[PDB]
Amino acid sequence: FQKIYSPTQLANAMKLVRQQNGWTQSELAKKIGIKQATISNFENNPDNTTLTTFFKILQSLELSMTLCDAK
Amino acid sequence: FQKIYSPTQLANAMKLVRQQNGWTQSELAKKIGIKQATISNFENNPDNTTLTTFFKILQSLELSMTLCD
Amino acid sequence: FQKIYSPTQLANAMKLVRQQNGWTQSELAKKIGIKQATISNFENNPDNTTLTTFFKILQSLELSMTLCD
Amino acid sequence: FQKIYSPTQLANAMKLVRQQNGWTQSELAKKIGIKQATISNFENNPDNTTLTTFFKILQSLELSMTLCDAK
DNA sequence: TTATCCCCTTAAGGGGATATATATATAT
DNA sequence: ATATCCCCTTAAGGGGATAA
DNA sequence: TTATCCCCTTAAGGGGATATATATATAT
DNA sequence: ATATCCCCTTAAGGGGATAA
Repeated sequence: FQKIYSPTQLANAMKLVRQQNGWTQSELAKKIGIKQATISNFENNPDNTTLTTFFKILQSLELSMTLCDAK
Repeated sequence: FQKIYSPTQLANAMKLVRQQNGWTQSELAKKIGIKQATISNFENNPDNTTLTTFFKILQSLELSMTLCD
Repeated sequence: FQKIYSPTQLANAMKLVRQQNGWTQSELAKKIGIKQATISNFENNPDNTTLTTFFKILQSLELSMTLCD
Repeated sequence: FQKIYSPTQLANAMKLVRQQNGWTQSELAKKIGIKQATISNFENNPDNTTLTTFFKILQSLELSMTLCDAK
């Protein structure tokens, strides 16, 4: 996949994956035990999103992250 | 690098690098435009840190972040 | 005190006191009229030390020396 | 016995003990493996006598020494 | 017996100094 | 605040052994 | 569904500083 | 060169829930 360098770049990448699998945000939120709300919050306005939050999103998406070189 | 699954994890990994390249929290603070306490704050208690700061660090630390399966 | 049977013995005992009363080789050197190297010389290699010095120390160290059976 | 505070005070104490037991200096010297000579040296002029020497004298005299308080 | 005296070599203790260790101040 | 080192002068103690 | 909006409490990140720790100079 | 603390201003995310 692609490397990411900004708050938004990221949330944008998640949404893609979300929709591409057809998972209702409300349903994603339920699994990790949060509000379909905060998932929106994250999806529209990521800059002020916390990390635990972010990471929870990640797990629900059956995804994971990794560091690497700033090309 | 390895597979990161949480804040304190991403924090341990990021800290590990900070020292390895010899860098400290101050020299990287001025560089990317933020407070020194912030970074330290991130390293020991990363949970509530915002995403904007997580990245100001990635660029000061000058490493990327891609995702995997 | 205990029963002393040799130079390195009398040296170990005498040194032990020097530190215990907090004293050092210099402060006791000036006091009894001799060189600092001398005392140190006595403490690690006491065998060839002269009797005059052994006593300048006893009086600076301010302890006596009697004999027993 | 008496406490001792000087090179001579000492050698003097030894001589007493030597004679009081009737031990020829030559014989004392032989036991500790030295010269009846150095025993004289020690006996007449102690200030410049070494310690090992002194201690050897002591053993031949079946004596021993101890530290104590400068009253 | 034991007080001295010869020859030889090993060093002590003083004068004059000094790198290291032992225990403590001070810089980011 | 110890342990060490240089240069020097002075004596120790072992070889081996004689006046007193 | 999903982008927003209310009420409440927990804190982050900045300004402005500072005792302690971590690694290093300096006094007898 | 870390971790911490004060005061403040600003937003997050959970309660619980409605326009679009």
